[PDB]
Amino acid sequence: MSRLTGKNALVTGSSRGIGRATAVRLAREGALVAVHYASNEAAADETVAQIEREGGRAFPVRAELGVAGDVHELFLGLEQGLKERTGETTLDILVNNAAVTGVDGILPEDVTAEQLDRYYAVNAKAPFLLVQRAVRNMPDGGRIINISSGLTRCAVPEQVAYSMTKGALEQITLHMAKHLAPRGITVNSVAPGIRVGEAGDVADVVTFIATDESRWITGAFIDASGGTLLG
Amino acid sequence: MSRLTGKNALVTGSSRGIGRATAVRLAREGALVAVHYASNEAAADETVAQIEREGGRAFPVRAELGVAGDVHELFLGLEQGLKERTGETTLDILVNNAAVTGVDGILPEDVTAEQLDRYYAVNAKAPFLLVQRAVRNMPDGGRIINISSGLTRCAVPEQVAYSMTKGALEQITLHMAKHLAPRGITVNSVAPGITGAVFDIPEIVEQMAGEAGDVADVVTFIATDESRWITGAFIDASGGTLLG
Repeated sequence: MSRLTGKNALVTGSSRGIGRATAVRLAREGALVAVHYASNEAAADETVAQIEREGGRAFPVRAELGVAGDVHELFLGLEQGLKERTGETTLDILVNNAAVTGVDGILPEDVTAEQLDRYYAVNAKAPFLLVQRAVRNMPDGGRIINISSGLTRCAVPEQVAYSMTKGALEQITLHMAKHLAPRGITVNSVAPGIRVGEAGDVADVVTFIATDESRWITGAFIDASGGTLLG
Repeated sequence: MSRLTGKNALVTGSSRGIGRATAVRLAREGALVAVHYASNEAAADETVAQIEREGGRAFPVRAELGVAGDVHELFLGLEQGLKERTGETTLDILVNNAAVTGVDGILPEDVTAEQLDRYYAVNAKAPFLLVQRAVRNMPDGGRIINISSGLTRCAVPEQVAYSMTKGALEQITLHMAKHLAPRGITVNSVAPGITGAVFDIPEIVEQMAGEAGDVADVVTFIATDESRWITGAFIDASGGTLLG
């Protein structure tokens, strides 16, 4: 119940869905959580208010992703918030959760170069550059958790553009796990699915991976699909 | 933490190594643990004595695995012990950890029918039949955890006979996950790591008789409620050794 006391976590895209449920659960474990958002401040403030009502600690951090200066702006807000609350800029846990999505999907014949650019800029390139920046603040024993998708393993034509970016995200997991092993920083992919579930079901898996007891899991693909990947 | 208060667990082959470490960690979470052994009673009793010193509850259960009658003998001892302590025969958690291992490499040209039979009898057939019997006692929220091996993903010719049985074990995970999902029972593989000659962690444990506690901490997580959205999965607990 209090496995992350004194750790600092950044959850990208934590104003809603899996990001919100993950911020909530890390904060219940004692983590100070930076609740990153692009522009919905009301939803970010809802996440922070939920955390504070449950007795935890969190603050909102604003940064549009996939645009010039995004990593710099996010880390300026993050470092200022961490320094005010902890006296340090230490980042123990990074969750790459933020993503451009299209729930109604795009037929492959209608995908534009500009859509391919936007999906890539947020869902693959930003996470790579956030990892690169994060490890400058991350001590030995740190955690990087990449939220992927069961779509990397289950063909859905109308989600080809999103799935491409998650294929690229998973390569960050494989290659950076090997790179960061000597520092004892783990890198893992958690794959949600595409019985009624909630965002909390996946967030409980992310929370476990953020703890000390996951130390022997790195470079892994963690199927949190509720068995939807089974066939 | 007390995530497993009032739960009953069986860990096969818990007299040493990953099995002992898993029995210890389930008991620390509040589970009543059946500490199964084939013949090393002294080591099984030391698993149980460690659990009791740490304030938890456990009892030894004897059954040679991979012979006719093995499941029936194990379940007679399990149900008697559970009923004595709790009034019930409910089994919440099964860890299929017991295995015959390639402690020595066997060159593929030297593998015998008898070796193939012994590896399969213990490492694939017994777990299948233990799962079949266990689910008769297992409620909604149950957990079945198959201890596999990174050798199912890393070519080591001298371990081909052992690795075949782990390949079959992983198919129990896939097909039984889908079968038992309507009862809210999850089935998962946890794969310990490997280290001229390449061995897995269970093999290194046997040679010295990838630390057993690090793998057992993963198994313990899978045994808890917070793993409910993971089923049919391969959980890499190789300490990064599957990265190469």
